[PDB]
Formats: sequence, C-alpha cells, structure tokens
Amino acid sequence: TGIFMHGKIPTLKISLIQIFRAHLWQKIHESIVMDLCQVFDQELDALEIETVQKETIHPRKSYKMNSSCADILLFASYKWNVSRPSLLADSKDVMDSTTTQKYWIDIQLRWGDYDSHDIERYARAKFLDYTTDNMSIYPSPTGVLIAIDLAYNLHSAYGNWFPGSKPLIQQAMAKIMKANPALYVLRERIRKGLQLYSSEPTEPYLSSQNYGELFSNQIIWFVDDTNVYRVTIHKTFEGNLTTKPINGAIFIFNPRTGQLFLKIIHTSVWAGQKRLGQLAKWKTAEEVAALIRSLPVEEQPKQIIVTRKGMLDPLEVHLLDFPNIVIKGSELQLPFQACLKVEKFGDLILKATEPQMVLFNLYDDWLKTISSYTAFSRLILILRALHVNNDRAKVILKPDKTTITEPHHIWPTLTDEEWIKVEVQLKDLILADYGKKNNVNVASLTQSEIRDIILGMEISAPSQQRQQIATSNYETQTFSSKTEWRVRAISAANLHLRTNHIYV
Amino acid sequence: PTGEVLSLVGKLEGTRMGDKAQ
Amino acid sequence: EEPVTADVINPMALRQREELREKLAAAKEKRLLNQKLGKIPWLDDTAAWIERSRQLQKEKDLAEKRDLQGLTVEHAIDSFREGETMILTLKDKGVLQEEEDVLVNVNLVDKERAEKNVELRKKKAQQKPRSILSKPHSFRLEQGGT
Amino acid sequence: VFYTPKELGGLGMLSMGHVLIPQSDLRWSKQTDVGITHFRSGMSHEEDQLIPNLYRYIQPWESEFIDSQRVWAEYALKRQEAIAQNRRLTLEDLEDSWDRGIPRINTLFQKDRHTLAYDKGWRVRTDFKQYQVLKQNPFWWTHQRHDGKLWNLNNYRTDMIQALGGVEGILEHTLFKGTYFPTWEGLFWEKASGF
Amino acid sequence: RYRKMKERLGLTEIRKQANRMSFGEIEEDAYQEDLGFSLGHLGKSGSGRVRQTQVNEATKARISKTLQRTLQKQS
Amino acid sequence: VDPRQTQFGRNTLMDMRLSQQTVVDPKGYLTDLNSMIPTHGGDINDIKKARLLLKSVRETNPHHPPAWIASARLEEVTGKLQVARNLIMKGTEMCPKSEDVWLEAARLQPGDTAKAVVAQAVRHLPQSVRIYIRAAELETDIRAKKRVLRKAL
RNA sequence: AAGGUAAGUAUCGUUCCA
Repeated sequence: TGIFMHGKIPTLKISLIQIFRAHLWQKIHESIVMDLCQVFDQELDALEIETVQKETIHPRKSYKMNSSCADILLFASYKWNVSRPSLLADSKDVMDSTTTQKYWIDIQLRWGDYDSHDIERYARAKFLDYTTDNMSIYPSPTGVLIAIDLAYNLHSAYGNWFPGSKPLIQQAMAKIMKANPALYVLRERIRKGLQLYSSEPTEPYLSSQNYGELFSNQIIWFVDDTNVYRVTIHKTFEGNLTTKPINGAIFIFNPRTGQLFLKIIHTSVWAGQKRLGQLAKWKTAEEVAALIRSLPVEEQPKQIIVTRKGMLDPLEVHLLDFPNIVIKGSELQLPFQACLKVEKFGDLILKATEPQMVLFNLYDDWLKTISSYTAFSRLILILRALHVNNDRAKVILKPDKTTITEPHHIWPTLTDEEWIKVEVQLKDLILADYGKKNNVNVASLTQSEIRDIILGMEISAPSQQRQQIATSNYETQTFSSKTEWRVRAISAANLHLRTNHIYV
Repeated sequence: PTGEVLSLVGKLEGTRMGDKAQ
Repeated sequence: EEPVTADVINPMALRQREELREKLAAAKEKRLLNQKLGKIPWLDDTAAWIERSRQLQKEKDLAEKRDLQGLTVEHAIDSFREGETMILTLKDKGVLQEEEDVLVNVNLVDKERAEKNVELRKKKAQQKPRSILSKPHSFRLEQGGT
Repeated sequence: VFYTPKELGGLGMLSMGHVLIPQSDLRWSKQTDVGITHFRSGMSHEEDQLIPNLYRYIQPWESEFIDSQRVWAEYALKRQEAIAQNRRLTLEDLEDSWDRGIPRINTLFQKDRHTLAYDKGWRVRTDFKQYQVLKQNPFWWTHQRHDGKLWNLNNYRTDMIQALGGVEGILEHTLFKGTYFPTWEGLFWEKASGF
Repeated sequence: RYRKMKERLGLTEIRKQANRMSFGEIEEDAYQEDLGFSLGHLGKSGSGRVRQTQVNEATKARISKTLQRTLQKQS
Repeated sequence: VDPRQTQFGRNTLMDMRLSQQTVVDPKGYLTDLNSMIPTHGGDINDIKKARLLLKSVRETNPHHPPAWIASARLEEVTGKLQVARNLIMKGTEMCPKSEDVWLEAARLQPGDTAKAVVAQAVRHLPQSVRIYIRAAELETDIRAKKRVLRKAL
C-alpha cells in the first residue's frame, strides 16, 4: 500500500495490513480510474474529446510514490485552449494558456496524517514535482493531478483544465466520494476494525435459521397489521380507475390454538385523518393490548411476533405494563395478509355497519389427529399458496367434487392422505410460481431454499460489483467505449427506427 | 507544546477549587 | 491558511442547553396556566342545607307531572389491469418517520421485486449507476382515480 | 488522545497538571461540496488553551460542610411545614438543594431508603473491607449508597470537550472522517467483538 | 447438553446491550467506588428498546450438586 | 419522601374483551376502571424515544385519555413533574369527559391549584362522579368539606 | 549506537574458492 509508517507501531501495522487486504489499494485506484473514465465517455462529444484511453501501466503504480505516470489520457478531436495549472476550488483560469491535443489526468491516493492532511497542497506540490521531473513520464505539458485522501475522505485536483472540464470533474468527484464500491468496502473495513456501527440495534429477528425455536410450548401471537386500511381500486376497461375504501382486519393468530382474533376495521374510523398511517399503526396496538389485558394470566402471550417492522415500535409502548412479554420482529415475509382473502373470512368484514372483534379457529379439527407443530406448517403452506394465487389454490383445495365444508369449520374436510396429496400439490404450485417469476427450474432449488421460498426468504445481488474482497492482473482490466467496433455495432442498431421522426 | 505534564505548583495564584464548578 | 469562523459543538453543552430551554418553556407554561386556571353564606348553614335538599327533592316532583382521499399509490398506471378489481393495502412506515402515506398491493409489489431480481441477475446521466444508490415510480391519486 | 472521554475513543484520563495544548491540535478542515474549509478553536487571537484540572472541579470541605448545615436546615424547615400542610415532598421543592449536603439530599429519594435505615455501622465495615477483599478500595472512607457520591464530573467533561475543540476538534485527530459517517450522532461503540 | 451450554454462555440481551457504549454521550460516572464501569446502552436514553430489557432466567446463579448435598446433610 | 423520614432515618386502556357450531364468536366491548398511582414504575429504557412516541400519538390519537395519562406517569417518574403538570393541564381539554384524566390532574397538582382543577372537573362531569370526594379530602377545612359535600348533594 | 531486518521462492550476472 501507500501508507507511510513514521515509526514501527506493530498494532497499527497489523491493523492497516488487515484493512488494506486483497490489494484494496490497487483495486481502489483502478475503481477510481474506470468510473472516472466513464464520466468522460458520456461527455466526450460535448468537450471535443476524440477518445479516452486507459493505457496498461505498472500494476504497482497505485502506491509508487517516488515517480508517477499518466493512466487516463484524452485524445482531442481538435485543439483545446488549455488553462493554467490551478486547483479544483479555483474559478479564475481564463483558459488561455496553450494549445494541446493530448490531455492526461493522474490520480494519486493518500492516507493523510493529522498535520499533513491538506490534500490540495499535496496535489499541487507533486503536480509541480512530477511535471518538473526527469523520471515521471507525462505525454503532454497539459494535465491535472487528482489527489484522494482516504484517511480524511478529501479530494482535490490541481493542474491544467480545458473548457468545461473543471465543473465536470467537480460533479463527478462529488458523486464518486459519496458512492464507490472500493471506497465503500474500505469504509466498511475501517468501521469493522473500530467496531463503530450506525444504528442496527440487535433484536431477535424471526428468520429462516431460528424458525425452529418458534415451535415451543409457550403461546405466541402473530400480530399481522397489513390489512387495516385498504381500498378496492379497479381500472375499468374504458372508464377511469376508481377506488372505494373497505374494512380491514387485524390478525392476532395463535399457532398453539388457531384462535385468530379479528377486529373488523370500519371505514368510519378514518374521519378525514391526515396522518392515517400512524393511526393505523397505533390502532392495532390498542386492540392487541386490550386483548392481552383481556385474556387470563395463564393465557397471556409470552411472545409476540410481528410481520411488519413498523409495528415493533407501538407494541412496546402499549406493552409497557408487560415487561415479561418479548416482542420479536420478523424478517420472514410470512403470508398472513392473504389470510383475509378466504371467502368465509372476507365476507364478514366487507359488510359490517359497526366495528367489533370476533374470534375464529384456523385449525378446524386437525388437532384431533395431528400435532400443532405441523398444523401451523400446513396452515402456512396453504396461505403461501393462496397468496400466490386464489383460483388455482381453490381448485387444488377441492380435489373431490363433493369437498364438504360446513360453516362450523373453514378449510375443506379431508383426511390425512388427501392432506398429503393437497400439500404436495400446493408445494408444487408454490415452486412453479417462484420458478415462473424468477426464471429458474424448480429442481435446482434445494430443500433449504425451498423452505426459504415458502417462509418468505429471497435475496438478490444488486451490489454484485462489490466483490473486491475476493503479470499481476491488477491493471490488466481494459476500458470500453462505443468507439470500439462492438460499441459501433451497438450504435448501428436501431438507426433505421430514428428515421421515422426526421426534421428539415 | 510537549505532551509532558507540568506541575501546577506555582500555578495556583488566581484559581480556587470551587470556582468553575457550581 | 486562514481558518474561517464557526462555532464549536459540545454534546454536554447541547444537552444542558436543551434541558434548560425545556425548563424555561415549562416555567412559561406554568405562568400562563396560573392565569388560565387561577380565575375561578350557605357555606356552613345546616338548616339551609336541609332546606336546599328539600327543594332539590321537590324540584323533580315539579318537573314530573369514503370517496374523499388524497393518498398516493406507489405503482405505475400500466401496472393495473382492466376488467378486474384489485386490493390495495398500506405500506410499512415507522411511527417516528413522517413521510407521506403509500398504498401498495402486495402481489404487484412482489412481482416488481421478482422482475427487479431477474433484471439484476441479467446484468451478471452523470454516473447514474452509483447515483441511483445515493438517491419510487408512483402517481398522485385524487378524486377516486387519476 | 489521552484526555478525550471514553466514548469518543479516548481514555477519559483525569488530570491535575498544567497541560498545555498547542494550537496545532485545535484545527480541523472539512470538504464541503463547494470546496474545502478550515477552522480553528481560539478564533480570536488569545492565550494558549489549557486542559482543565480536577483541582477546580471539587468543592472544598469547608464550603461543603457549611452548605450541608444550611441545606439541612432548609430541608428541616421544608419538612416540618409539610407536616402541617399534609403533603409529601417532591423533586420540585428539593431541586434547588439537589446534590448538596454531606449526606446528599438525593439520598432521601433513593429507592432502598427504607432498608438503608436498618444499615448501621456501615462505614466501619467499609473500612474493614480491606481484610476481606484483595484489592484496596480508594473510596473506603464513604459509601455511595448512604451519603451519595460527593463529587461531580459533568462540568469537568463539559470543559474538557470545550477546550479540546469539541466533537470536530477531537474527531479530526481520529479516524472518524475515514469511516465516513454522515454525522457523529446515532453511533455506539462495540466494546467487545462477538468473536 | 450443547443447547444448554449455548444458553448458559450465550449473550443475554441485557449483557449484549451493556457492551454497546454509545458515542459522544457523556454520562455521570456510576459506581463511585470503581469508575470505568458504565452500562452503556443499558438504561441509556441514546438507543435501545422502549421497554426495559427484561432479565433472563438461564443465567441465574446455581449451586453445585455436591454442595447442595452438603446443604441437605447439614439440615 | 416520607414526611416522617429525616436525614438520619400503568398504560391504562378502556377496551376489554370478554372470552365466550358457529365460527363467528363476537365478544362484548367492556369499559374498565381508572388507574391510580402504581407502586411499580420506571420500567422504561431509552426515554428519548418513548417520549417521542407518546408526543406523536397525543396528536395522532388525541381522544385517547390513557395516552395523556401514560405521558404523565412517564414524565413524573423521570424527574420532570412540573412539565407533567403542564402537559396534563394541556391534555385535559382534549378528553374532558374522562374521570381518570381529572383524577390524574388532581393527584399531579399542588396546593390551591389542585382545588382550581377539582372545582373545574365538576363543570364537565357534574353527575355521579368520584371527583367530589377527591375535592373532599383535597382541601383542608372540615367546613370546606361540608360545602363540597353539599355541592355534591 | 540504538532499541526501525517481514520472512520467501524464482532466475541472470560476478567472484573467490573445492
């Protein structure tokens, strides 16, 4: 690396070797180069830039502090009236120094001390000491050296500017400081070396790993609050889309007994309330605290899981008188918002003139012949399938034409083996829907990610370029442009479509 | 300038214990 | 060079000033409420007490014979279908966070997440790729539909 | 690095020496989007800054004893009246006498005030604790439960932060700007790694 | 057995909340007899749960089997 | 502090749910009593967040008297009793029909000012209210107690 | 004088020496 040691501080030496591992240095220099190469590629025509070249240099040029060389070079389409060497914060260069075709930019990194953390002086000093040099090789007298102070996250640039270059560098660097995969991973490593974190407090999060410990002998309450404020919106075939608010329902499901307490949420409670989201947030908490104070002490819940993280906060205030009740948030996208889409469930709340709370039982008679630990799993599989789609789920749920279902219970009356078959069908349906949505064959999904899909775990890779933690190939990587035949071939496509709208 | 601690013997001419602590 | 002028921040000083300001506000409120609530024969007559009780008893004898909404929907107009009805739930927002309300449907949101994941796997105006992280698609909904 | 409090990364070391801080350690620069700007702490041309000594932050015993007499007289007059007026006392009345008196007034409101009424000869056993526990107790002469802590360091830390240059005047020396947190609020120190 | 070992030596939420020590928040030095003993976020207005961190029961102090045998015989 | 002691020796809630071939099992809505000063208190950590929550809600649900009551309890516990008095006197106009709010205001107001509150509560609740006895022992003179009882009479 | 050697493996050159 380029860090200098004014004394052997062995602990600091170990720390800085750990922080700048995986050749973060060379990688951070290259990352600063290429994305800064990109901004000139977009505004190359607007600056008479014929081409932008990232020449293959020594891989160890990143921390070679004695000498230096250019790495990004602009070949001009026509002569530029270059300005005098000036700093990045300057605005007085009247842009009449000389005329050049080649225009280099040099990027040097620094981990500044406390006294010597003046990045602009650093930049100008070694711009002077690298241009007035016999060992540094810069193709043209014009150019600008850009200095980056990692220890203090400072940035400066001193040297020659062509028309419009300085503000573009200003904006590009303002963006690059606030976001860059190499600098971000450096910041993360520094943070984890000092173990100084921002927010991220620790709570028991219901997840795919600790999902097993849920199945215990202590009663648990799944407070689901998604279906509180909801409006039926539909876009008619020709008329404008129209909306009509309807009633909501709080879910206080209990896996031990299945008693789904349900407070019908009348539309009249929202009597023009400006901040309706927070009213919905504490209206569920009011009813859950009422129900907790209602149940006898042995039936009081010892653990309340919550589907939506916003609800974690209100409960602790309405559970302020119950310190022994653990309120655990859920990372699990657990399908209870679809529980209200059952015909026997919605119909009661879609037509009710006044608000009241009613009790249900999502376990019809299963506990007569099956354990609750698999009754809950059957319920959650059925609800995930119903969330996937209602109609095919119903068709699966009625494998027999009879499909007896009296108003005493809810789910169709089937015995154990038909339950086997219907659960297999629902699993196949859920994996089929996931495969259709994410374009992956179901067989490749092993049982672990099958469980993740069923419970509500799925991950993506938006930060795929932040993989830097993984003849030396640390400057061999090449830049790209439409100037290349492939880039030209990309610009040649769709040229016939632009001829339909032409002006004279 | 140096980080060495200077004895405040002879540095108590204009200070009291209860001052700047109310 | 020359150092510009700017105050120094002190967490003890900030906390003590905040507490002192709160105490002054409480003092002002108490002084106001003293004015607000401070503007408020038969005291020990037992015979007149019995007489008043009698007249109170006899007095009863003498008196005996929603289309309106301005919420926003985090979806595109094209995201809806036609000839069918869709349910629209409410998005999760913290109580402390004072952002505006957002109504979404879980199914369309899940579809958007799935297609976003597919597109981001498929990839495996100044510096936009890193600006979109340092920086969604919705529509104002008024009079029961835009 | 030494006299910075513990949660700001320093060691919070108390001092009673004439420790001068050079004016090269009270300068900090921040790079706004428009451009870098620089700051000092003694922004008017004044004397060299000096670390506050503990000597000026502990009340003399004479003042403490006379104030204890006066404050307990006030409390006695404020309690015998409460007998006649028939109400219990409150923080509102005794805030003006808070943290004063050798048996600190805040001890009266202590949670275990009842059981400490049955704790007699506590100072003697505190003195003899040296023969039962291996490490000597610097506060052998008193007990924080029965007469409260007889010193305050909030003003001392306030003045240390003020003299050291504040949050930015100390964090300029640190690696805080390298971490790139938007602001120093909303942070906690992990005093122990999980591993 | 391994589950109970992990429960005994696991980071209780009150223990893990005490390790966090805030940032830029001076606090009055508790436990006069030995400073440097700050509870951090435990009972701190900086961050943490709204409800008080409930005490755990797995970490309760327990006597040995042979020592309890001595207690039985002595009584 | 106990006046006999010398130097040398919660979140109320109106709602209530009654338990118990038909799947639909509606339950009655029951209103509860009021909450007095509890011996248990101070089971709160991170006050700077809970106070913000209760602040936000006292305009989010301004017609929920136990919100104001819990705010009073929290602010009385943590050495800010005067601000609790002010906040209760502010919130009593938002839920003036609740006996619990007036009782809390009476128990959180000293001296003659307490009378000013209790002589005002009857203005909003003059029918069959326990606040009358709160006035009865809130004052001092037996003659004033007789006058208060007569006004109740 | 200090208490400031990263340990390696790769070749090429040289030189004494057996």
